[PDB]
Amino acid sequence: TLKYICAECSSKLSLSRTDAVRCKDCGHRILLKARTKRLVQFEAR
Amino acid sequence: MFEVPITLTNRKFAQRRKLKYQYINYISRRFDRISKKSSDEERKFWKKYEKPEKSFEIWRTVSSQNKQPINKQKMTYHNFKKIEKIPLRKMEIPLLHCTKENKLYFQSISRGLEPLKTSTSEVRNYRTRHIVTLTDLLHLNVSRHNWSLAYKIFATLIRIPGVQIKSLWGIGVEILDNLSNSSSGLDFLQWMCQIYSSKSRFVQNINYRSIVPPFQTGSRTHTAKFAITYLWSSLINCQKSMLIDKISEWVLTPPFMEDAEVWFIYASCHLLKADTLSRQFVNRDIKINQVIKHIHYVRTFLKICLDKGGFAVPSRLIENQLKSFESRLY
Amino acid sequence: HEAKLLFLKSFQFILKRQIRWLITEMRFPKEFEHVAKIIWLKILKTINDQPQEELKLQLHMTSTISILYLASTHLSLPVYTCDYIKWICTAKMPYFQASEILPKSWRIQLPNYYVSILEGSISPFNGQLYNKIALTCGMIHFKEFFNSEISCQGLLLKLVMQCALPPEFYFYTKQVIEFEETDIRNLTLWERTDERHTGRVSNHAELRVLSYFMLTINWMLSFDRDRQYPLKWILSLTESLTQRTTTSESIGRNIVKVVYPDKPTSSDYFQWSEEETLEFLKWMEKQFLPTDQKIARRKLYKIFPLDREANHDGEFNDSTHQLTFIEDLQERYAKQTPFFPPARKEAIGRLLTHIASQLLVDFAISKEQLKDCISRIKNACLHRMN
Amino acid sequence: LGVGVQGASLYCPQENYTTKKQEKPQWLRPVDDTLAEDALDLHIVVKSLLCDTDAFFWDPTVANRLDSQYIQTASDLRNYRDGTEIIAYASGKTGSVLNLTRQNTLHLNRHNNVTSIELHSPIKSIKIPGASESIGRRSNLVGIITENSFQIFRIESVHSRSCDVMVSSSEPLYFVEIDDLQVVDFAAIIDIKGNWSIGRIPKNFNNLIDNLHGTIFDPEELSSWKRIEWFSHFQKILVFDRSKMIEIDFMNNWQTEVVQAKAWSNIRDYKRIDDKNGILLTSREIIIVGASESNDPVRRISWKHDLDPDDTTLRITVQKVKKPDHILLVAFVYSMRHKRIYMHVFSHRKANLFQSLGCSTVLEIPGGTPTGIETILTLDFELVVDFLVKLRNSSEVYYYALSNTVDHPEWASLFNNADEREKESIGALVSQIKLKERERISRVQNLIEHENSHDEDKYLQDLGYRLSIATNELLESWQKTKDESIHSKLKNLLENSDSFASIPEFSSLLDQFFQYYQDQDVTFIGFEKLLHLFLHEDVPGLDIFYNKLLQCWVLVSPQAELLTKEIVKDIIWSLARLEKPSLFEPIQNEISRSLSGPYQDIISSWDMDD
Amino acid sequence: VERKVYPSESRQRLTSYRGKLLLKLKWSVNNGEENLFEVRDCGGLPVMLQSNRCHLNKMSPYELVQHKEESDEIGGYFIVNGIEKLIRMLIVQRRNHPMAIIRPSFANRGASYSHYGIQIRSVRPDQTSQTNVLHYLNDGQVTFRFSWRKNEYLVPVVMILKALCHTSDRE
Ligand SMILES: [Zn+2]
Repeated sequence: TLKYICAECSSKLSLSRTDAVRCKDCGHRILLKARTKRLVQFEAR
Repeated sequence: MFEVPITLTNRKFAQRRKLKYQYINYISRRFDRISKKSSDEERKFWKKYEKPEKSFEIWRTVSSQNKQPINKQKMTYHNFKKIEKIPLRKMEIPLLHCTKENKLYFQSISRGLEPLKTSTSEVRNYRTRHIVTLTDLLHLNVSRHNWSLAYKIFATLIRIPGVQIKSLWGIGVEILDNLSNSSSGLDFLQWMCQIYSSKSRFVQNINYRSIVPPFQTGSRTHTAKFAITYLWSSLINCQKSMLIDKISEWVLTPPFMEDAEVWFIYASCHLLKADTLSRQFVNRDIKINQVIKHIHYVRTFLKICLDKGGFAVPSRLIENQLKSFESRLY
Repeated sequence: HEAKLLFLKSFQFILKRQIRWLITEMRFPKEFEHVAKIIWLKILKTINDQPQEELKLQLHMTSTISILYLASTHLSLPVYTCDYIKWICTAKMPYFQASEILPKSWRIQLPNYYVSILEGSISPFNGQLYNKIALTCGMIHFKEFFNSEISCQGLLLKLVMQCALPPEFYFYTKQVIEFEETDIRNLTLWERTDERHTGRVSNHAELRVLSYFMLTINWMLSFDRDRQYPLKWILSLTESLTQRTTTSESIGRNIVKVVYPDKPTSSDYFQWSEEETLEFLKWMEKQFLPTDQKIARRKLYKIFPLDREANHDGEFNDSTHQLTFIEDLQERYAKQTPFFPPARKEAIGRLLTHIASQLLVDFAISKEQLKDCISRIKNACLHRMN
Repeated sequence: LGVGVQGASLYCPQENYTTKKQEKPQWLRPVDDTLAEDALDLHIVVKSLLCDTDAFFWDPTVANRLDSQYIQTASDLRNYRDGTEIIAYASGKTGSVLNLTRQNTLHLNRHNNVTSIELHSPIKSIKIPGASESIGRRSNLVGIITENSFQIFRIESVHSRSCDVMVSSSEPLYFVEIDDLQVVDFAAIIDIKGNWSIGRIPKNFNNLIDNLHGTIFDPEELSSWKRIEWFSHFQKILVFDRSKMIEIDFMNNWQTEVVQAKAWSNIRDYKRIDDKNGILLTSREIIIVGASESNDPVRRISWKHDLDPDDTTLRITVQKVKKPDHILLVAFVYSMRHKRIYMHVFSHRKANLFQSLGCSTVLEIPGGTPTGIETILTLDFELVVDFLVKLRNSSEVYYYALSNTVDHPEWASLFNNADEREKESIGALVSQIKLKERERISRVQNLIEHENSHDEDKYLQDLGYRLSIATNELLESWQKTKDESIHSKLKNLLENSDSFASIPEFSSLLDQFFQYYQDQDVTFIGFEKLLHLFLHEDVPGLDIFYNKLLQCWVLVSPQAELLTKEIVKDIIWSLARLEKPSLFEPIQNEISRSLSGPYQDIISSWDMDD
Repeated sequence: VERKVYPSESRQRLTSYRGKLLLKLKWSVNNGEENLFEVRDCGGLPVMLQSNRCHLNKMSPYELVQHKEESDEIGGYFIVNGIEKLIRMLIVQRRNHPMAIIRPSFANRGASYSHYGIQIRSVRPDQTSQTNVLHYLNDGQVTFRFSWRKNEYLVPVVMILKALCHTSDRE
C-alpha cells in the first residue's frame, strides 16, 4: 500500500492530492518519501 | 444553578440588550446637556469605560490623589421626571419592532424591577439541555467530595461540543486530587499552558461573549491564570519532591516584561534551590561559591519585582531568609 | 422550489433508519415497513397536489414521529407516545442529531436552514406531537381507509404498573369509560386538515384515556363507604411511590425529566443518588455516538480516558448491578401490605399532584393541556347523566 | 503576612491553588499555602417551627421584612440584667403591621405578646442596626422603611413579669422629597434613589435632615438598587449600587470611587460584618472579603473567592464564628428563585493573614423559595452555626442549627364539589360499580368452580369454530373488493367472550387458528415477540407472561387470581390484530400512488439504498 | 501550540533558523509626563548553534544524537537560508593603548602636516570602537582628528584640553 514516512515521528503517512502537507500525528510540514518494491540491477568491481 | 459553559445565542437576547444599551446611550447623552447646563449601540457605549482585563472589577486605590468634591446638588424627583420623557417617547418605535415580551421586558426594568428569569432557562436543544445537567452535577460531587464519580462527569463534559475554556481547568483538581492511579494533575496544566496561551493584544472594542479576561484568557498584560497556576504548582511539586532547574529555565525562557508576580516565583526558584545546597552534610571548593550565585540571584529578581506595580512582598523578611544560609555557609 | 426534494431524498432515509432500528432490535415485524409506506407515499402526492410554484412543504421532525405513531395503531400495537419519547430522548431511535451523522454523502449541498430542521433540534412539547397527528390524520386520510382504533387495553396495562396500583382500577376505569362514551368501543383518533387552529375540544384519543385514569383514581378512593381502601394504605402508597430506583425504565424516565426545561420538577437532578449517576454517564456514552487543531484534542483524551483508570466494571464485575422491571415491583408490591374526612382527601391530594405530574412528563403536555382534559371530561360526564 | 498580593486585589478562586509562598524552612508544612488542610465538614440541620403570620420580575427596593438580634434596653443598662432576645417581622393583611426567648432552641416566649403595631403602608425594610463594640451596650431601637413614610421606634423596657416589648417612636418623616428611600444604617442616615442624607435620630418622643449630604445618581444606572454602610465608624460611608462603590467622608470634602463593576460582574449584596475591620461584599461571580486597612481607614481588599453560580437575584448573609485560634466567617449566598445554598470558610486570624478551606452546600424544604436567612449570635473540629430562614410564598419561619456531626391549591379547586344537588348524582355512578364489581365477583366465579372441565372443552371448540366462520367470509370480501387502489377487529362474536379462562390451552387454540390459515390473503402477527412492549423484557412465551403478572398483584389483590386471568385475555382480545390483507395487497398499492407521481419523485421513492 | 525547533529542521526547510527579537520602547513626553512601554516584535535574527539561544544548549551527546545532529556537535555556525554562514574573525588594533605610528599617508592630508601621529583605538564596554588620531603640524600647533558619521573632523587640542576640565595653562 502506497505510503511515505514522517520526518519527526516516523508515521507512514499516505498522501492523496488536495490534502494538507502536514503529518497526521505531528503537524510537521517536512515529510520524506519512502521506497516501494521495484527491480533495479547493478554491476560489481 | 452554577455557571454554564455555553456560547449560547438567541434573537430575543440579542434584542434585549440592543433594546437596553441604546436607551442608555440616549439617557447619557440626555445627561450630557443636563450635567453641563448648571452602528451597534454597545460598541459606541464601551468607548467611555475600561474593561478591566485583569479582574472582574477594576479596583482603584483610594489612598492616593483620587479625591473628589461631593456634589451636594441632589437629583430630586423634579429633575428626573423631566429628563426621561424625551428618550422614552422616542423609544416607542423600536418597541414596535421587538416582540410583545420585549416591550414588557424593557418597560418593566425601566423603573427598577430587576428580572427573575434565567437567560439559560429556555435553551432547549437536548444537548445544551444536557450541558446544564452535567455542569450542575459536576460541582455537586466536588462540593460533596466525591472524585472518582465526578471524574466521569468531567470525562463526558469535555467531549460535548460547545463547552468552553472555563470548566476545563477550573476543576482540573480531579486528576490532581485523585492520586490513586491518576496522571498526577500537573500533566494537564502543561497541556493547558501550551495551546490556549497567546501573546495577543486586548483590542477592547469588540463586545465580548463567552470568553472572559479575568480567568480564561492568556493574552499580553494579563498572564494566564492557568499558567501562573502552573508556575506556582510545579515548584511546590519540586518542594514535594524532596529538575529544579527546568522551570528555572522555563521561567528564564520567557521575558515576561509586564508584571511582578512572575519574578517572585522566579526568585523563589533560587530561594528553594539554596536550602538543600546550604546543607552540605557539614557536621569545600565548589559548594561555597555555588550557593552565592543563588543568594545573589534573589536580591536581583526581587529588586526588579519591586520596581514593577503594586505587589507587596515581605521585603524585610525575605532578606532574612537567605541570610540564615550564609551562617550555614560562612 | 429546489432542494426541497433533496430534503425528501433523505427524510425517508432517516425514516428508513428509524424503522430498521425498530425491526432489527425491538422485534417489530417486517410488515411495519410496508404499513408505513402507504402512509409515507400519500403525503408525497399531497406535495404533488401542491403546485411546484411556491410549494413550501410542511415537514418537521414532529412529522416523522407522528407518521410513525399512526403505523402503530393500524397494526394495533402497545407502543405509544410515552413509548416513543422514552425511545428517542433516551437516544435509541435516531430522532435526535439526524442531520449530522445519517447521510454522510448527501449532506453538503443542503442549505443552512434546511439542515437545521432535520436534526433533532428540540423535543416536542404541549401537544406538538399531538397536533401534528391531528394534522397527519387529516392531510393523508388515515381515517376512512385504515382503522383508527386505539387499543386502550394495550395502554392502561402500562398505567397500572407505572405506579403499582391494584388491578381493580383497570376495570374501575373501564366502566367509567363504558358509561361516558359515544359508541362504547373505539376512542376516536382525530383528523384535521381544516385549518391551523387547535380546537379546544381535546379530540385526541390517547389524551382522553388519561382523564379517565385521572377521574377514576379519585372516585374510587374519595367515595369509599366500603372501607376496602384504607387511609393508612394510601399513606403506604405515595410514600412507596415517591421513591427513586435504578431500573432502566426509571433511569430512562430520569432522562425525560432532564429534557423538558419549561416546567418545574425538571430541576429534580439535585436529588440524585449513588448508583444513579453511574449509569446516567454510561448512557452519556450513547450520546457521543449520535453526537490542524485536532491532534490537540487527541492529546486531551490521553489524560482523560473515558474508562476508569483502574477497577472498571468490564469483565470480573458482579452478580447483578441492576435489577429488572419485574423485580422492583416485587419490592414495591411487597412493601405496602396493610390492606384491611378532611385529612383523608388530603392524603389523596398527595397523589393528585404526584401521579398527575408523573403523567404530565410522560406525554409532553403542560398542566393547562391537562386542565382542558379534565374540564371537558368531568363537565361532559355530568351533562350526560344530568 | 503572606506574599502574593496586589494591594488592590487578592484572589483564591475555585479549586486551583493559592497565589503565594514564603518558603519558611521550619519543618511545619514549609509553606503558607492559602488552603488550610483538614478532613470533610458536612452540615446537618436541627429543624423546628418558630413563628408565622410580574411573575417574571422582582423589585430591588425591598430589602427584608424581619430582624432579630440580642438587645439591651434602658431598664437593662442601669440594672445588672443583660441579654434580651427579640424577634420582629412584618405580617398581617397588607403587610402594614409590625410585630423571643431561647430555652434550649429559640422559641417565642410563653407570654407570647408580640406588640402588633399598626401602620398606614406596607413594610419594605426591617432592621435593628446592631452595636459597634466601642459603646459597651446594644442599641435598643429598630429601623423600618415603608412605601409612604420612614418610622423609627425604640425598644424600651422589656419585662420579666410580662415579657412585653413596648416602644417609643420617632416622628415618621414622610416624603418631602417624593422618592422611594432604599437603605438606612446607623452602626436617620438614609439613602434615597440617587442621593443620601444624614437625619437626626431623636431622644425625645414627646415632641430631621442635617445640611450635609450628597447625591450618587448614576445616569446609566437603570436598576433600583442601593446600599450604604459606615466604614469603621470614622464618618466615612460606603455607598453602593449594582455597579460601583462610592466612598464618602461626610466629615470632610472627601469622595473617591473604588469599585467599577460594569463589565463582567455587578454588585449584588453587601453585608457589613459586625467586625468593624473585616467586612464582606458580594458581587456576582465572586465573593469579596474586603476588610478595613489597619492604618488608613479608607478601604482594604483582601483574599476573595469566585462565586460559582451565575444568577440575577443573588443575596448573602454572613455570620461570625469566634474560636480560640482564629475567627471564622461563613458566607451564605441564597437566591429568591432557587432553594439551594452555598457556604464558605475564612480563617480570619490576628495578623491580617487569612485563608480559606473550601465550599459546601446542603438541602432544603419542598415548599417555597428563600428570601431571607437570619443569623443568631448565640450569646458570644465540630463547627457549629445557627440561622433562621424566611421563604417566599411560604409563611412558616423555621429555625436551623447546622453542625458537623405536595397537594397544590390548583387541586382542591377542581375536585370535591360541595353542591348538595349533585352530591349524589355522581354517587349513583359510584354505586354503579358497587353494583357491577360484585356482579362480576360472581360472573367470573362462574368460571372459577370449573377446573379443566368438558363444557369449557366444548366451548373452546365452539369458540374456534366461530372464528373460522366469519373470517372466511371477509377473506372473499377482501378478494371480491381487491381492485380498489384507494379492518381488523376480531370482536364480532357476542356470546359471552368471557366464559372460558384457560391460558395454556388458549394459545393452542390460536396456534391452530394460525395452522388453519397457512395460505395467503390472510396474515397475522406474533404474540411472543410483540408482547415485550408492556414489560420491556424477554417475553419467552404466552404461558409465562401470566406467571410474572400472577406474582405482580399477589399482596394487593383479594383472592389474587380472578383479577389477573381476566386482563390477559383482555389483552389478546384487544391486541386481536389477526386480519391483515396479505402481501399482494400493499405491493399492488404502494407502487400505485408512486405511479401517480412523476419521475422527479420515483428516485425519491426508494428504500433499500444503504 | 508553540514547539521547540531544532537545527535539524531548518536545514530541511532551507530557511533560516531565526529567533524572535524582543525590544521594548519608551514614549517619555514632556520630561516624561507619560511613559508607554511596548514590547514589539521585530522579526527573526538567527541563532548560533550551541549558543544560549540554541536548543542544543546544555545538550548531552546521547541527546544530541536524538535530535538528528552530530554526537560531537560543533556549533558556532549560523544557518542563513539553509547555508552555514559563520562570521570570519578579523585583526584590529589593540584597544586601550595609544599607538604612535608614523605613516606617509598622514602627509597626504594637507599642507603643514607631517607623518607623525598618535592613533588610539577607544572602545566602549558595549564593544564599540572610536579611533581618535592626534596628528602633528610642523608649525608647532597640534590638531585632534576623529571620524563621526561619514566624514573627518579637525580641531585644535587647546579647544579640547580647556573643555575637559577647568585647568589653567600651567597645569
Ligand atoms: Zn508525524
